Amino acid sequence: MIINNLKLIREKKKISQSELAALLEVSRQTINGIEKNKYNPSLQLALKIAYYLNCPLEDIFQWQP
Amino acid sequence: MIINNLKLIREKKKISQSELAALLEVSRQTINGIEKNKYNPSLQLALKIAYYLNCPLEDIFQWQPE
Repeated sequence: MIINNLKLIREKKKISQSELAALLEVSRQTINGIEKNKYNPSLQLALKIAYYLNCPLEDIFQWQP
Repeated sequence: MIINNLKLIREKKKISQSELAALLEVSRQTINGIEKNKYNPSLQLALKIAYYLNCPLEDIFQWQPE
């Protein structure tokens, strides 16, 4: 695998990691860990990220065989 | 809460559960459990499903905003 564009997209929108974390009701450390590709979110958290960034999920998380 | 449309999309495309399981390298039980709402797939499995069903992931898995 998964290519991960979360930091680029979040930054393009001038949304800080703290606001996004607050919207999602997760720790800022968890958003940072996802952005740094340390671990994957659940599907529901991924969908909530896409919802709050106003983009298709696949713009953020890309799987390729 | 996620609502999914996997059964209807799969069936419209004339794909059986075993067929989809084979493509995705998961069990039929897994596919069936998603369709029966026993649980949500992982992010990776959801991305694979979207990749091969050739439609945006949110056509298949819809978070109900809350």
